[PDB]
Amino acid sequence: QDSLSFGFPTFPSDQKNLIFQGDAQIKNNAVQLTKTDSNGNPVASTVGRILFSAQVHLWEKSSSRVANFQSQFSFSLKSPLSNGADGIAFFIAPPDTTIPSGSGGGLLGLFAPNQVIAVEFDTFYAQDSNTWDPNYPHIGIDVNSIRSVKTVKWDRRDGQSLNVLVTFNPSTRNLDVVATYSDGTRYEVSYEVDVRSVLPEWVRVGFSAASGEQYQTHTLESWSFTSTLLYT
Amino acid sequence: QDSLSFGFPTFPSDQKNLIFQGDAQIKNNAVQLTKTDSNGNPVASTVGRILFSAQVHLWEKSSSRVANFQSQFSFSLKSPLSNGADGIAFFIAPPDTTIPSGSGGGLLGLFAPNQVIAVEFDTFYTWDPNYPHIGIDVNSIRSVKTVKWDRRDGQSLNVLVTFNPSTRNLDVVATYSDGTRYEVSYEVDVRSVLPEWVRVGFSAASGEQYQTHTLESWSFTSTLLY
Repeated sequence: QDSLSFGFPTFPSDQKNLIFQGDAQIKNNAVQLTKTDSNGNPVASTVGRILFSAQVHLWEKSSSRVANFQSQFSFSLKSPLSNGADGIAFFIAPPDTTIPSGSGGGLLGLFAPNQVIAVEFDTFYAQDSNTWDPNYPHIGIDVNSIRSVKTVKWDRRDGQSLNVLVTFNPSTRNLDVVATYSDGTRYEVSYEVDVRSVLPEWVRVGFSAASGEQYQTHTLESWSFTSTLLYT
Repeated sequence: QDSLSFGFPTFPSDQKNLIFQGDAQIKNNAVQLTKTDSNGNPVASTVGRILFSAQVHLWEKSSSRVANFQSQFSFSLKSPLSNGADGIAFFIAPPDTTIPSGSGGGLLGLFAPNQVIAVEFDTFYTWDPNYPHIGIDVNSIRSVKTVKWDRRDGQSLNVLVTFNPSTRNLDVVATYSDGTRYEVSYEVDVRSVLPEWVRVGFSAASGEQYQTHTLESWSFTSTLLY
């Protein structure tokens, strides 16, 4: 299909179109990307991801078309600890994508110790950070093997839902990210990216999260997506 | 998802989200449900179907909701014979649905010699056997309602099938390019015949009499409503 749209206001336990990888599973009408115990509390050393089952036609060389797409979602991070980790990311990758071996902790279940475009919301500490202040969480745009090619300072709020809208306009090639907390606190980050230079024509979209020794829940509460091929 | 929509203006050969069953395959940027030879001519004794890969949440008991959905598509039938057969149908069925054994010919690859709702366009000989007809099927009851239809070799028929959960009315409107129109509607509580989650698609077949069943385009939308 040239166009595909879907919306999950919530995530009831009886899902059919989500591909669960790692520890990801549905609990309390939401997707718990990382493992939680019987009390709903996060546990260490866990990685999980979800992908929508239907493949998305991101671009088509034969018709010189590229898709205009938008992904809207909300998540919340909760941790009994003071420094929850490591983060959650929205990503776009080849259809057969699976959790790389050893991609735990700061690797978010997306990178090995590749073809991908992702937007990560990190809360982990990386002393050697080269594109963001390591002393504070950050939102970063990833392109292929370059993580956080563009970033913006962000604030972690335990138990608070962050509403995010990620949009891509093939005419300008701008990948825009706008995230807001319920009080209106806003974070913005944008970057120019020709999707044809980093991803195959057909891809799958979804989310990934992980926790190493430091942990927190990565609860995906809602998600809507739309894509349409446009000449170009 | 509560809502799901997809659109196929055409069907290029690089399909990823279609479940092909039987002889169904892509040719000339369209889905040839029934088998064609090297010259593109239809052949006898063939059955084929396609289903979209993503499942549709048609209704949900817990929230007392039923989906409002629409299915728009265009197809054309061509045959060297003057009595092309047997027909093409749009259908809704359980996700694991497969071609029933012995469902060729007039069975359209949908019925065995039962959870399903279909709209069939029959051209072979509850209706006037003298001419083709469009029929609505509910479970094991075929043609619970029908309307006389005219087959036109090589001409595209544009169809819109809609379901309104408030009235439980399943509406069908088909038109040829000259404006000729056919319509048929029937009340059906989808909860009484189908499971909560289903797959949607098309099916077609030809027995000794044959014709192409070319699905040219298809768009679909569904949203659960209170």
